[PDB]
Amino acid sequence: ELRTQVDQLNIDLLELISKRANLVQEIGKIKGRFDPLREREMLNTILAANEGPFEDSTVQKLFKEIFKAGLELQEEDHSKALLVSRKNKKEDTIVTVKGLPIGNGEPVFVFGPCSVESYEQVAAVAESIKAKGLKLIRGGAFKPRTSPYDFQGLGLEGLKILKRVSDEYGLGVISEIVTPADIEVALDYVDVIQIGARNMQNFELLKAAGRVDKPILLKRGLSATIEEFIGAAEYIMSQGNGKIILCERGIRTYEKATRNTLDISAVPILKKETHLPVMVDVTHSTGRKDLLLPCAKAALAIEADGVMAEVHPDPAVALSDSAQQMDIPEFEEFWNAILASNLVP
Amino acid sequence: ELRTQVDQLNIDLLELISKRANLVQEIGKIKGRFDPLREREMLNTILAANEGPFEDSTVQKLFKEIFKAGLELQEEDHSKALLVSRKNKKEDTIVTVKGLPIGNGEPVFVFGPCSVESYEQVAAVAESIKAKGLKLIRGGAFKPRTSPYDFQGLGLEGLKILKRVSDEYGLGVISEIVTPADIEVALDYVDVIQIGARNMQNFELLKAAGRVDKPILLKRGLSATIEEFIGAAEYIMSQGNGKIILCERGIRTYEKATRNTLDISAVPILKKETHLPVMVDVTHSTGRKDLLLPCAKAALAIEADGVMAEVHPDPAVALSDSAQQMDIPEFEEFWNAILASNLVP
Amino acid sequence: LEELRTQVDQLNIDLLELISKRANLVQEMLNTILAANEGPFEDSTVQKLFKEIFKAGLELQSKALLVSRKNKKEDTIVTVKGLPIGNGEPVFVFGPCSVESYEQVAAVAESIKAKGLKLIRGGAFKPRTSPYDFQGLGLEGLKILKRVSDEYGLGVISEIVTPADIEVALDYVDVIQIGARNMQNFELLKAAGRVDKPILLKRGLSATIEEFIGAAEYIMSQGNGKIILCERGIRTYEKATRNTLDISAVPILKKETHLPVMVDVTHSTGRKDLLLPCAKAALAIEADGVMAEVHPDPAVALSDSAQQMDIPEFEEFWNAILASNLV
Amino acid sequence: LEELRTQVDQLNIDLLELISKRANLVQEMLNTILAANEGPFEDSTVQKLFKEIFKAGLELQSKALLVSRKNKKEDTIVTVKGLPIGNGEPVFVFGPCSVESYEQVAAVAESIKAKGLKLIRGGAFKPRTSPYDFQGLGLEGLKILKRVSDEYGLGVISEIVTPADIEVALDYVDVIQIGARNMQNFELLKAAGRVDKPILLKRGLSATIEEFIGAAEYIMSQGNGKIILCERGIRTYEKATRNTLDISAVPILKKETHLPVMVDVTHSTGRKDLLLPCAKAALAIEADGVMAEVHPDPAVALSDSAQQMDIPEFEEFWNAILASNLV
Ligand SMILES: [Mn+2]
Ligand SMILES: [Mn+2]
Ligand SMILES: [Mn+2]
Ligand SMILES: [Mn+2]
Repeated sequence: ELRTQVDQLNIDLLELISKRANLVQEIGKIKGRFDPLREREMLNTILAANEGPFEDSTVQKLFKEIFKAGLELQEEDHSKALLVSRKNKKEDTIVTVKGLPIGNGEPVFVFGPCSVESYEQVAAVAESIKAKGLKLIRGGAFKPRTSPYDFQGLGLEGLKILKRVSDEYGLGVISEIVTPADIEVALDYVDVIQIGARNMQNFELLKAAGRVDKPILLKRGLSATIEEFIGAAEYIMSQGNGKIILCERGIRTYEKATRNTLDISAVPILKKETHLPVMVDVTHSTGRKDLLLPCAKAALAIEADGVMAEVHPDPAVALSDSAQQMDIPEFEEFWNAILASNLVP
Repeated sequence: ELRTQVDQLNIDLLELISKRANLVQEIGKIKGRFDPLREREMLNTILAANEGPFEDSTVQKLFKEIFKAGLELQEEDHSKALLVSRKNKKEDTIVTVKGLPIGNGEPVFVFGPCSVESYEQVAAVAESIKAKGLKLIRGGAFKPRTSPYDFQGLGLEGLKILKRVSDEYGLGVISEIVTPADIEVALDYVDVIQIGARNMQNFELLKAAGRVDKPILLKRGLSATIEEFIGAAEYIMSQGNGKIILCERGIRTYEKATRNTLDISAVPILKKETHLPVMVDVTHSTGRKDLLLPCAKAALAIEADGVMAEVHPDPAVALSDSAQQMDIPEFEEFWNAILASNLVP
Repeated sequence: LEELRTQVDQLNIDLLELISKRANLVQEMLNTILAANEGPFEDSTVQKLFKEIFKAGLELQSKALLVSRKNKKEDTIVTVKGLPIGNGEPVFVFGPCSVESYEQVAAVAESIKAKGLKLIRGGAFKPRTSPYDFQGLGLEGLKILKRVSDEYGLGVISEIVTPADIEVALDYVDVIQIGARNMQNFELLKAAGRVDKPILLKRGLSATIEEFIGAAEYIMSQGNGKIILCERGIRTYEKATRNTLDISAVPILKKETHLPVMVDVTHSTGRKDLLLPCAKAALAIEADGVMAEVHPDPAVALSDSAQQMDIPEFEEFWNAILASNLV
Repeated sequence: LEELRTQVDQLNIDLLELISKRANLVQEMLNTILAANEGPFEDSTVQKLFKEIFKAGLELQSKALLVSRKNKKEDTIVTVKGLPIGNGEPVFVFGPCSVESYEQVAAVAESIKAKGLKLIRGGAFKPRTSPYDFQGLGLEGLKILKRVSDEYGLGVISEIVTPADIEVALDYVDVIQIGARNMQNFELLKAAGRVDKPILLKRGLSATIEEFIGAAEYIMSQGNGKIILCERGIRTYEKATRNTLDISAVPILKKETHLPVMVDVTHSTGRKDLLLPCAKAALAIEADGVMAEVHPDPAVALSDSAQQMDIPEFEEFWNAILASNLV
């Protein structure tokens, strides 16, 4: 009887909360952000006025939540509908690379050596890729290594090699860039800039990639949560570049039977939450040659936008992932199985 | 020149190591095991005779390895070729349940409620399963719960309900048994005894299941390694029962977007290492209704021997997994998608 | 600006008064609120704000777990062989991983008694990853432990692995241990909860704090409140150690529950070289006890051969504890 | 039995003599050995045994990492603002999570100086999960920190997030911090290795010990050996804490490397109620220092609002450290 009226005190709060929120954004316009001093000044006034029944600490918590809500109204704050989210843009993003519309429903395959070692080595792989009618190649010029004494990659010379081979065999180049200063130079040699797992939270590198007009392949961090992975993509897109391809490549767990644990569920999670295409790297996730094909099949069936695997003409002598890379005859058998699976329309 | 002869000291060691190994097994026959006292007595004699160049600690380590190797020669020790391994038996194990040869290459599907709540509730699910031409049903009479105050299951009465419904609708029953004393009673009510994730290393329960003639569905532990999972299956098979179906159901990781992380790579790993069929539980791994179908598709494409998912006539009122279980119309849509996928031959 | 700011400040006061008045009165409903939402916030934000407002109401306005301090504020003290575990003075539990023979266990017992210590741990039933590794002597092992207990005056802690063995164990042990792999063997927990005997409950390989507390509740809900919790490391990606000792579990559990908390330094780290440092950390963080393994001839042990301290190593370890002034 | 046993015993001696003689001589090859295998062991076992025999040979028969004790046995001491970090006396580093203003940082500095402490930590560049959360004041923040350092006489520790900023930072900080998320930002590590300035390297979110050591090696391989390692918790399934403080990392790193090792108790646990207990554990396990956050008004802080101690809380925390006798 009396608690029917407490129902209208709710309509009064909504009106009050909404009106206040509008005024605060007006103050933002008249001026031009975080202001802890103003927040404390507001809290002092509110708490001084508290006559109960709530204790000061409870009142402070409630108002903080109200203030926090206001931040999302800011033009530049997309916390409530991330630019990379379907909440922001419902339609799938198509990232076109060498005429291939990545994300359009037809899966793409990216093969290539772990590390660029020589012109002849990359050419041998490009020849086998072209022979299958494929159009992309991946190759590491800059290699993130656990130890500084392991092969770091050929650097710029590796990118030059990749460009030479690609220009001749008609392939698009995907290669990793490891520091902000190298992004500008990379534009003349690659078709897609890869940001590696270990750099997924190298924020200045993400921002740098967000300021150029070039597709970015962002690999999930070794132990990144889906939220963090989406957040990293937002760093790129918030600078202007929306041409982002996400890549699942396994996460770190207690399991020793595999190098990492392929998190296949990330594909449908990311395709639901974001509008960005999602690929799966079957080589670096499992770290096992005998699992490349089964994992590739799982990836395609779960509707990944693409699959990446490593191929090297003589894996025995490779400067990285010697036991994981497929040789040319193995690559032929792998591809014949993919062709026979009917998983690619 | 002189190190060509050190090559023949190798042939002498093999002969000596082999002859010794044979004598020790003869001692085992003449007698009838672990004997730390004899090991120390042997080590005292060996170390007393050490004139170098190795230090006593190094000599002790080498002989321990030699002694350790001898253990595998014991008849009852299968450490080097586990009974569940392909090294022991190359051919796939087929586990026949209600006329279905699980493991023969044709995937099977197991649907049913998380918990058995009443005759009518289970019957409603059995009716939808039978309508699709399916032949198995799963239902929890004993429910392992984090809190003792959550619904523990109906117990024996739940098994009686399952039997009644199954006998009428022609379905085979899969249900979890949680303690050794309950295995004997279960034989009259179930077609497959399930050992849950939390009991994967309840060894006395495994041994008890190994002493009866009834198919066992062994779920992988929350954080079990593949080695531990295979070891658990060996506890069952070492007692005589080789009718074991392995079930991947996700592993515990830092990720919060899912309840557990489905480890899809476990399927091809287990199918390579062992001769046992392997199923995937898509409900308990992801803990998310929107991921059941994608995960089921991945499971089938990676050649799992079966898929398990939960169905409840009114999930809102369910006593467990209320948000994860599919209702009857959802189950129809799920099944129609499976039928349309061509992933089941 | 001053103008708009003073209006915002007045609106702030209006909200306080409006919120508190409503609270006084209140002292399903979101459906009608959202219907009146006309911006600038989206429905989800509006809803999140009112839920915080309703939650506040439960400030000054019986389902506590039995093992929680909410249920019982005072510390639980479990007295074993005369030692009041949980009273503020840490206890030390040493002993071999596996019971292998009477002579072996007696050698460790002698060394324990020599230090004025009163407890011994020894495994008669050993859970093993592989069925082909030593499984324990079983009942014979319990009988050995009871003989040693009668002879050396030490209280025995030993693992029980199945519900039926709980009743059998009562005649042989002073504390029943439930191993990490059985932390969610719920029928075993209920069996342990039905007897009048202290239980040492080890955290599961990957058990959360909530799950560990829940497991203890299974035991106490059957009637047995003499429960000692044991942190023994958690499973992680790190390979330098067997498990990752989670030292933070001690103060967390001491705050949330009234149960004593011990730390097993051998099974957590799996490294002899880390036993002393981890024992010092456990004592400093106020654990109620430390457990470590000691064997007269570790090289030939049937379990944890590289992790167990021999008798001379045990003497050095103990002398270091006495010199640390951490007790 | 006696008969067969004495033969086995003689065969044992024959192996010792045969093995040692071969070793004396030795002082690809498995291919020929297996060819002669005729049982009872399978080839895999035979091969595993000879590999152990060949390995032994490398007993009494230059590629050590620069950061390893194998390279340099003596402890590295890093002196900052007159304090010799790593000399056996633990140091304490307090300060706010983010630099928000001069007045804010100065308030904490005053409290630090009042205790006779000499270091302060403050983030001018803040790595954040979301690009919409406060990113730090940047260069302005470094300038504030240097002003406070000149005024209160404290050495400044602050995070640098990109290679270009390493050189800029030299004029403002006494120690450059490399954050957990950048532990494998290899170009940043190399940049830090090319300057003459102490570096505080935080363990990555899920970095292994090996990886952490490797990261330190990137720095030292460029010439800079003034590296302080910082354990700050590792990512696990546990939700009761932000991260799992891995206390075992301290003695492991102190044994493997010659570099000092600190523990950040705020970022590991993410819980104000665990700061003191974890600091006591870190001191007892012999960490070279402890780091914790202090803010004059945590409720309004732009990062870690619930984790930072206010000034009165900092006083209680410090008084407890002084009363513990753990220093
Ligand atoms: Mn690679
Ligand atoms: Mn369920
Ligand atoms: Mn042990
Ligand atoms: Mn902080």
